[PDB]
Amino acid sequence: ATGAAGDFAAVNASDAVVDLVYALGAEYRANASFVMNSKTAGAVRKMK
Amino acid sequence: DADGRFLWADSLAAGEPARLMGYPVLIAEDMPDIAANAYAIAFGDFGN
Repeated sequence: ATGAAGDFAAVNASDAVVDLVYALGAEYRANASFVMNSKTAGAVRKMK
Repeated sequence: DADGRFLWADSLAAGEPARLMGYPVLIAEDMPDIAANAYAIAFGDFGN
């Protein structure tokens, strides 16, 4: 889960993306990848 | 840091520096996670 129910976490976003990376397990991170749509990568890129 | 950017693995691209303050990192999935009185990180020379 991220936090707030509408969008990324309000206080510290990009914390919900990094624990996603570390929730998957070590053997599957050798070749893993994110899957988003265009407008979600926009919401990720707006994180400042 | 205080500015809100990452200390370890400077940017949101290219994570896992493979050095925690100059020393290797072993991701042993059997240590406790962050609890109230947990010991989640152990640093030491386990060769001795």
